[PDB]
Amino acid sequence: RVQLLESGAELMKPGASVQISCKATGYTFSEYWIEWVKERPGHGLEWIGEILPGSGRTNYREKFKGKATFTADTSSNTAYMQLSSLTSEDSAVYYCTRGYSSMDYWGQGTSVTVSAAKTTPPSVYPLAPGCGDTTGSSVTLGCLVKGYFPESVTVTWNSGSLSSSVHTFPALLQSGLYTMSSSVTVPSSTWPSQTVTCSVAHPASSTTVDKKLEPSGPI
Amino acid sequence: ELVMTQSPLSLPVSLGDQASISCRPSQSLVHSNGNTYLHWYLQKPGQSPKLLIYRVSNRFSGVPDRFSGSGSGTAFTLKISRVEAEDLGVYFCSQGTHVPYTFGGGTKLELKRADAAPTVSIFPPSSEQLTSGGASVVCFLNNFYPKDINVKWKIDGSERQNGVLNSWTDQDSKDSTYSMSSTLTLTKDEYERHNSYTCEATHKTSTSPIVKSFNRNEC
Ligand SMILES: C[C@@H](NC(NCC(O)O)Nc1ccc(CN)cc1)c1ccccc1
Repeated sequence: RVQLLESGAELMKPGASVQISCKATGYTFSEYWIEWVKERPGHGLEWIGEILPGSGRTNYREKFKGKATFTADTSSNTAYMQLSSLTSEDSAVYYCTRGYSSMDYWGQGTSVTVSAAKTTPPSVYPLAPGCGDTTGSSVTLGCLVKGYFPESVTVTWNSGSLSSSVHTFPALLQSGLYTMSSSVTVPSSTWPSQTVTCSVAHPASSTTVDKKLEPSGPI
Repeated sequence: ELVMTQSPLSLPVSLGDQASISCRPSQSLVHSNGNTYLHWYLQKPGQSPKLLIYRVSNRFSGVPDRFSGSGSGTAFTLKISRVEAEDLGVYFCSQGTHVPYTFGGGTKLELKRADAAPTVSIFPPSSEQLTSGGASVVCFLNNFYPKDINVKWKIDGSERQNGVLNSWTDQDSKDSTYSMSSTLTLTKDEYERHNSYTCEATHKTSTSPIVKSFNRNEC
């Protein structure tokens, strides 16, 4: 079975170089191109280039020349892509793929995150109605999970409230820091009469923050 | 270079429905060798792309028979005679004829359900947050359909574009619905200079926005 095994997630300072590996098994490595492809939310699939192991024939997408370097070791069956001068634009999932006439097998992708940031546990902010409103029959609550790094975090509501009433909003990277939120909807017959709590695990900082949801003002 | 224009960007279907995706490359894809390197991939969420159809019409090994491709010149079609659950995801055409190899923008094949308007919830900055000099205004727009939604923030009736971070969930497994949060982030001082905070959702289900609003001085 053709497998392409890429190296693990990278957290890179801007300006650094990263070298992604791609371990090709299941076939004759110097018979096929390895393609490198970039996928970055809202940027579909962008080819970076290809290398033919053993021959060192490469093609590079023009604007990746000077930025991406491909290398291939026919002895280890590993292809590598170096990207130098990392900036926030290079934050993406990178793929190697086997190429010949199509890109018939892909790596699992390598995620590269570019960021200055120190490991930051999120600030966790309750989102509850206030402002002198009356609740309808159902109330939407949430937690805004802001300014953490790196990915990811887990929001859990009273342990088992993904019953399912929960929306977890994918985190968005903004200036090297992450913000996500999570909503939950409960009958107001249950809230604030009873306890609703968001529990925010940030494994990468060995951090967990429980926040009880309470009215932010008169209701 | 070779622009691959795929329409539609979104294909809602009921399972069992036929599905047709168009790919219009910006030039012919006939190579000097006489082959046409027009291919189709699917990437599912959480997964890497996979080859489905290579050289216009050939189905890559293991690819379901309900998948076929046709076309020539600048018009190519992927067809799924009957859409099955496993077929849901983002389909990409791709031309491997000219360097650099390019991909269409994607077509998201998803479940069609009855149009549903968003339950809009707006929250002012938490006191926890304001205490730190930040002020995030959050609008959850939950359980709406189709995916397309536009959210406008107004601060004292004037539209605010900057500071706004929008995050969609992916299609709900249970109700085929989408949700999105829109977070308006200000300094406490910007925030504290104004009263009226409005989240406006424009969507198909409405000929005029769902408007959700608070006044800082009532909150
Ligand atoms: C064998 C393959 N050649 C090749 N590079 C050759 C070079 O540029 O030096 N790689 C290649 C071409 C297309 C794809 C596709 N989606 C993947 C790899 C190819 C050659 C001629 C026509 C079509 C494909």
